[PDB]
Parts: sequence; structure tokens; C-alpha cells
Amino acid sequence: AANDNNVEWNGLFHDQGPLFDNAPEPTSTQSVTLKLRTFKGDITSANIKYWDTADNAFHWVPMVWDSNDPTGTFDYWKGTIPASPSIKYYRFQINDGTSTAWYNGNGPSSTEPNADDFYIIPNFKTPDWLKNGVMYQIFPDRFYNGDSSNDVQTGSYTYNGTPTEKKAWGSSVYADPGYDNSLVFFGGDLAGIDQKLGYIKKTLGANILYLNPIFKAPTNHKYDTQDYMAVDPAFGDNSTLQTLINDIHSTANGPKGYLILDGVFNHTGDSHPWFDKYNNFSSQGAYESQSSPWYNYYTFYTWPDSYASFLGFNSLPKLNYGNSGSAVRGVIYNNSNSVAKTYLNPPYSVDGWRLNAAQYVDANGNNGSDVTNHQIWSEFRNAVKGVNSNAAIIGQYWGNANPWTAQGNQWDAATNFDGFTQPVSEWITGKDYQNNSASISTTQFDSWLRGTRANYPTNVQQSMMNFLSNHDITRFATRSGGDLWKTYLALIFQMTYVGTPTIYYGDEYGMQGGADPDNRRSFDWSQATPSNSAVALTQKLITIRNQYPALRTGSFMTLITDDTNKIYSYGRFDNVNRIAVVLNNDSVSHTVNVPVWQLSMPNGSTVTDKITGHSYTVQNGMVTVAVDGHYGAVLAQ
Ligand SMILES: OC[C@H]1O[C@@H](O[C@H]2[C@H](O)[C@@H](O)[C@@H](OC[C@H]3O[C@@H](O[C@H]4[C@H](O)[C@@H](O)[C@H](O[C@H]5[C@H](O)[C@@H](O)[C@@H](OC[C@H]6O[C@H](O[C@H]7[C@H](O)[C@@H](O)[C@@H](O[C@H]8[C@H](O)[C@@H](O)[C@@H](OC[C@H]9O[C@H](O[C@H]%10[C@H](O)[C@@H](O)[C@@H](O)O[C@@H]%10CO)[C@H](O)[C@@H](O)[C@@H]9O)O[C@@H]8CO)O[C@@H]7CO)[C@H](O)[C@@H](O)[C@@H]6O)O[C@@H]5CO)O[C@@H]4CO)[C@H](O)[C@@H](O)[C@@H]3O)O[C@@H]2CO)[C@H](O)[C@@H](O)[C@@H]1O
Ligand SMILES: OC[C@H]1O[C@H](O[C@H]2[C@H](O)[C@@H](O)[C@H](O[C@H]3[C@H](O)[C@@H](O)[C@H](OC[C@H]4O[C@@H](O[C@H]5[C@H](O)[C@@H](O)[C@H](O)O[C@@H]5CO)[C@H](O)[C@@H](O)[C@@H]4O)O[C@@H]3CO)O[C@@H]2CO)[C@H](O)[C@@H](O)[C@@H]1O
Ligand SMILES: OC[C@H]1O[C@@H](O[C@H]2[C@H](O)[C@@H](O)[C@H](O)O[C@@H]2CO)[C@H](O)[C@@H](O)[C@@H]1O
Ligand SMILES: OC[C@H]1O[C@@H](O)[C@H](O)[C@@H](O)[C@@H]1O
Ligand SMILES: OC[C@H]1O[C@H](O)[C@H](O)[C@@H](O)[C@@H]1O
Ligand SMILES: [Ca+2]
Ligand SMILES: [Ca+2]
Ligand SMILES: [Ca+2]
Repeated sequence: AANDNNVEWNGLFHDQGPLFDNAPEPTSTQSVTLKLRTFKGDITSANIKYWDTADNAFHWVPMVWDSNDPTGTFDYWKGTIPASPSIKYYRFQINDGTSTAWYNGNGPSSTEPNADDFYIIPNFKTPDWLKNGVMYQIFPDRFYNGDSSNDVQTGSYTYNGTPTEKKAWGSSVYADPGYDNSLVFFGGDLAGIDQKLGYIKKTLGANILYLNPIFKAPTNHKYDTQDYMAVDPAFGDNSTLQTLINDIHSTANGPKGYLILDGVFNHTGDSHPWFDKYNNFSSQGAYESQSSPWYNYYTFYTWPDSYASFLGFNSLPKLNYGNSGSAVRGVIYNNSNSVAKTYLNPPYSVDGWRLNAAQYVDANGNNGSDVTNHQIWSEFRNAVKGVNSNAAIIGQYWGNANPWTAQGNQWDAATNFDGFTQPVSEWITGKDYQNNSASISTTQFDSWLRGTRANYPTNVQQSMMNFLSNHDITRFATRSGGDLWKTYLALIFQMTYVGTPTIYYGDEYGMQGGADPDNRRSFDWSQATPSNSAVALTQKLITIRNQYPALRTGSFMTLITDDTNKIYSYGRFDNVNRIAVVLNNDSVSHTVNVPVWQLSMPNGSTVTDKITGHSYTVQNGMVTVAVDGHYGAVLAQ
């Protein structure tokens, strides 16, 4: 490069990784020093332009040359944004004579952007164990029956005039005639999970567990809560939970673990004593009497048959959060003996909550996604973080969760459907996560990922729940036609991308299943061993991620987007590590010349494909590696 009235986008780069930001999660008193990369001697001037919420105006901070990278290929321009309590957003204006280019969260641009600027949210912190961990999701009843004595039997009890049905382990999940899909139980419980911690924390290596509902409820999924204060008898009791939490936190059976619980706070089941539609309690619920001490916990349009609920389901009456200081906000999160704080406090001390249907939480029966909804979650945050500043908060949202995270006063992250699940699904399987035809090329994939990451602050990005699938969508293995290689590719990408790798029990070995409830089959433990290639790779990958901080909290730079050969290469890097990931989304093999010079990997230095053990030597900024179709290489140094 040179001073030639031309700013070369290729050399330009910046994100909030260690090399470019010395304060990614600053306090009110820490200033943020930014570094921008450009080809050596490529520009003439560069400036940081930031909008400060303090005075609603833009501010200018001319940058100065700071240094060259070890390979003398790039320049690092420096500039500092002053320390203060206010949220700020910035972008860079890069000049080279008569040529100007802009750069922000969405990369280089010819015209000045007005959205996707980088974020600086003082005092906003997301739990680092979440950024650096690997999560494992479990749908309780279908993981492992560790205690058959608490098993729900056929006919044990009935719900809304329908007996429960028990299935032999491994059988189909669909209810037989006379029964209901939501009342089919396989016997999965807490003792079961406790007995299989070794497989989770050692065989795989995951250090975080997220469980679907485990509180008293009549269904098998349990989102129709009957009592948040008691573990459903079928899964055990509260002391069984205490034991499990102790074994999860234990460092004597593997790495230190963390437990995240599903919080269904937008509604309750219709059989919860506060509502008591079927009169299962001597107390009087809202449905039973307009005098009920809990009458105002709900919204009735025409008492008692017509009332607000979750998406029209009468079994899920919607809670009325009213205004600040309301009884409802008290039992859910404000009171020390509320659902949220009870489990966050001893003798439970869980590590976080997954906010179910979080966007709908509101007052008076409205559907949220408004001021009230956001006011509630920001109070929810103070409450949780007041009890444990390291307790994670991850909300369920299928689109852009920027409105619930970009101000650092609500959730730490969100279920990454839009930023991970969908793009990965369409790129590798040619299907969206509902299994309908939807394909995207590599260039598109890379563009989809960049735009979605730009929707969130860096610490949020690094805390997003990235799963290939879950209890509400179809199995990745099913969307791929059983082609286990597509699972390999998915895993390698998932374990090396930005965000919390999240495995939905079964995906690690390639489990199938279509739309609910078929996406909640019982875990086949004969497949749960390294003899299964998917499992072995999963474990291998998890070890690799835990080995390099760069894969968890490092920068991310796109390296190759080849739609012809279907090759995707990106680099994860920081002050100490440079890692080039090369993915082959094609069905045949391809030899790729990886431009590792982009990550400043010195010539003559060696790299190692952590996935095969095979080592390579960097020569002329490149590294040639052969990669099978639907597979990948993780060149690290
Ligand atoms: O062998 C296979 C090979 O061969 C071929 O395959 C063939 C196959 O052989 C054929 O048989 C054939 O099968 C097709 C499919 O048939 C299915 O059966 C049909 C049913 O018979 C029929 O009744 C049904 O019709 C309606 C139904 O009547 C309606 O009532 C309605 O029901 C919806 C839903 O209700 C209940 O859901 C529960 C949940 O289970 C429970 O967990 C909880 O939900 C909570 C969430 O879990 C939690 O995360 C949170 O979520 C909040 C979000 O909610 C909303 O998101 C929705 C989203 O909108 C949906 O798209 C989807 O993703 O679900 C999510 C989650 O709900 C909201 O939008 C978001 O914003 C929120 O964030 O909170 C909630 C609440 O707390 O509670 C709910 C409610 O109580 C039931 O339990 C559940 O089962 C049910 O689905 O809708 C259905 C229709 O949608 O229709 C089905 C299908 O037509 C079988 O069941 C299927 O398994 C089968 O796939 O054809 C196939 C061909 O494909 C093939 O050729 C080969 O390829 C195969 O390999
Ligand atoms: O901060 C630690 C830093 O210290 C040392 O760098 C000093 C340097 O010794 C000073 O000369 C420098 O002062 C000015 C300089 O007078 C001015 O001309 C220059 O203009 C910007 C141009 O900078 C160019 O970068 C480097 C180039 O990459 C090097 O190979 C070459 O030897 O030096 C130049 C800078 O002179 C850039 O490529 C051009 O496009 C720019 O037009 O700006 C500097 C600084 O404002 O101050 C430096 C303090 O940082 C060490 O040499 C350095 O390694 C340490 O990182
Ligand atoms: O979070 C909403 C919105 O915020 C955007 O940041 C700044 C923007 O940089 C500034 O130019 C404008 O005046 O104010 C907004 C904040 O209100 C961010 O760039 C967007 O992506 C984001 O959607
Ligand atoms: O068509 C399916 C094919 O996908 C490719 O990615 C794999 O390398 C092959 O082994 C497999 O047979
Ligand atoms: O369907 C394609 C689009 O899907 C979603 O809206 C993504 O957020 C967007 O980035 C992508 O372009
Ligand atoms: Ca130039
Ligand atoms: Ca059991
Ligand atoms: Ca009653």
C-alpha cells in the first residue's frame, strides 16, 4: 500500500478484541483506547467519530500512528475516547488524500454509515464464565431416568380430562389415542442428570447446563407452571436440586460448572393456585373468584372464561405486572423470596435464568415489546445482579434482541436464532430451522453473520446462546437428511465462532427429530460415546475452544468467502494467539491457500490444525491445507 489517494479496505480492520480495544467492558472512570489497522503507509489521516448520549452530539478524536505489526505489513492507528458514565457509539473516518472510507461494526463503507456503530456501555458487564463456557441444554424428562421411583405412570394423574401416558425408553414420543403429546413421560429426572454429569463435564467437557422447566407443572415440558417454589415430583424434589447444583459446581468431578434455569415469567399454567381453573387447591384462584387475593395477577376481558394468555392458549394465563412495586413483580423478582431470587440465593445459588417468552412480559395484558416490558426487565436486572452480579440473564427472542441488550440495563444476551441458528442452518443444510427450503451462499453467510453481530455490544456478542437447535425447532440432523458430515461442519463452526457454544442434548451425536414434540426424543446412551464420530469431534472441539481464549473473546476477521468452491475462512485472534479456521461447505475436497498473513502470522512460523494434529509452515503469508467436503481445519499458533 501507499499514499495514492486510495484507502484499501482489505488492510482496514477493527473490533473490540484485545488488540484493538484496551477496555471492552469499562467503568465510568476508565477511558477507552482504540486501535485501527491499515496497510502500512496506506493512509494520511484517520479519525474517531463518536456519538455521546451525554449531550446528544458527535465528537471528534484525531488518531495517531502507534506502530507496525510484527510482520511490517500493517499500521496501527491509535485514539482514545474519554472516560464517563454515558453510553457512546463510534465509527472511524479513514483518509488517504482524496480518498475517504468509513468503518464501523459493519466493516468498511464508501459512504458514512448511520447505524451499526461500535458500542461503549460503561459499567455494563456480562458474566465472563458465560463468555468462556460451553453450554449443554437438557429437556429433563428425555435425558436420563436416574430414579424410576418418581416416574409418571400411565394413568398416574389426569390434566384437563386426559390421563398421563408412560413410554418405554427409546420409543416414539407421540401420544397414543386417548392421550396427549404434552402428557407423555419417559422418566427423565434430576438424579438422572446428576448421574450423567461425568459425560457432560468430562466426556464432552461442557461446563454450563441449561435446563428447560423443572418446577411443578402437569405437562412434560412444564411451561405451564403450577408452583415455582417446588421442583416437580417427577424430576425429584428441592433437595434433589440442591444435590445436583452441588455436583455441578463441584470441581472434583471435572471443570467448575454453572446451572442456568428456565424462567417462565410471562405466564403460569391454568392450574396454578393463583389461577386454579380446575380447583386443585382449597384456596381460591383468580378464575374461581373475583375476590381471590390473586385476582389482579391476571387480566380478564370477560370473567372468568376470557382472559389474556400466551398466544391464545387458555392453559397459559398471562401475568399482569402492573406498575413498579406491584405484588406480581414482587413474587417474580423483587421479593427476596421471589422465584428469581430464591434460586439465586443459598441454598440453591443457581447461576442464571433463561427468560422464556421474555418479549411478551407486560402489564394489563398487553403484548410487551414496549416501554413497560423494558422497564420490567431493567428492574429484573438490578434484582438479579443485586443478589449475584455473576448470575447470567439470557432472554428468548427470535430476531434482533438489540432493544433488550444495547443499553446494558437488561439482558446479558439472548437465544441467538437470528445470529447463529438460522444462518448456520441455511448455509449448511439449505433449510431454515423449521426445515423449509432456504439456502444461502458462503458470501451471504459471512454477510449475515457480520450484520447480526453488529446488532449487539461485544460482550453481548460473546455471551449469545449459539445452539444448532432446541426444543422449539427441528433437529439439525433432520434438516441435514441424516448426513452426519453436515453436523461435523456445524460443530467445528459452532465451537470456533463468537458466542456461547450451546449444545441441545443429542445434537452432539447426531440425533434426529422434526417439529415439536418429535424434537424432544429420549437420549440414546449407546450413541453417547467417543465411538460416535460426532461425539468425539464435539469433545475434541470443546477441548480446543477451552485451549485458546482467542476463540472465546478474541477478534473476528473474515479471510475467505469463496462461493465457487464453497470455502469459508475466518480468523480468531488476540495478543497471544492467531487462529485461522477453514471450513469446506462443499461435497468434495479442496486445497486452500489460507492468507494467514492477514492475522499477522510470521513467515517461517508454524501452525497446527488442532483437528488433525497435522502441522504446517507459514511461507509467503500463506498456508496450504487440504480439507474434506463438509469439514474444517483449525490452524492455530
Ligand atoms: O417420519 C418422518 C419422515 O417422514 C416424513 O415426515 C412426515 C410425517 O411422517 C407425517 O406424520 C407428517 O408429520 C408432520 C408433523 O405432524 C405433527 O402433528 C401435527 C398435529 O397433529 C396438529 O395438531 C398440529 O396442529 C397445530 C395444533 O393443533 C395447534 O394447537 C398448535 O400447537 C402448537 C404447539 O402447541 C404445544 O406447544 C407447547 C410447547 O410444546 C411447550 O414447550 C410450550 O411452549 C413454550 C416454548 O417451548 C418456550 O420456548 C417459549 O416459547 C415462546 C415462543 O413461542 C412462539 O414460538 C413458537 C413459534 O411460533 C413456532 O414456529 C415454533 O417454533 O414453536 C415456537 C414455540 O412455541 C412465539 O412465536 C415466540 O415469539 C416465543 O418466543 O414459551 C412457550 C410457551 O410457554 O407451550 C406450548 C403451548 O402449550 C404442543 O405441545 C406442540 O406440540 C404444538 O406444536 O400448532 C400446531 C401446528 O403448528 O400440527 C402438527 C404438525 O402439522 C407432529 O407433531 C410433528 O412432529 C410432525 O413433524 O408430515 C411429515 C412431513 O414433514 C417426511 O417426509 C420426512 O422428511 C421425515 O424424515
Ligand atoms: O508509541 C510507541 C512507538 O514509538 C516509536 O515510534 C515513534 C516514532 O519514533 C516517531 O517518529 C513518531 O513520530 C511521528 C512522526 O514524526 C510522523 O512523521 C509520523 O507520521 C505518521 C506516519 O507514520 C508511519 O508509520 C511508521 C512506519 O510504519 C515505520 O516503519 C517508520 O519507521 O516510521 C513511521 C512513522 O514515522 C505511517 O506508515 C505513515 O503512513 C504515516 O504517515 O507519526 C509519528 C507518530 O505520530 O512517534 C512514534 C510514537 O508512536 C517506535 O518506532 C514504534 O515502534 C512504537 O510503537
Ligand atoms: O440501539 C439503537 C441503535 O443505536 C445506534 O447507535 C447510535 C448511532 O450511532 C447514532 O448515530 C445515533 O444518533 O444514535 C444511535 C443510538 O440511538 C446503533 O448504531 C444502531 O445499530 C442501533 O440500532
Ligand atoms: O453426499 C454426502 C457426502 O457429503 C460429503 O460432504 C462427505 O464428504 C461425504 O462423505 C458424504 O457422502
Ligand atoms: O432472509 C435473509 C435475512 O434473514 C434475516 O432477516 C437476517 O437477519 C438477515 O441478515 C438476512 O439477510
Ligand atoms: Ca493508500
Ligand atoms: Ca424418573
Ligand atoms: Ca380452589
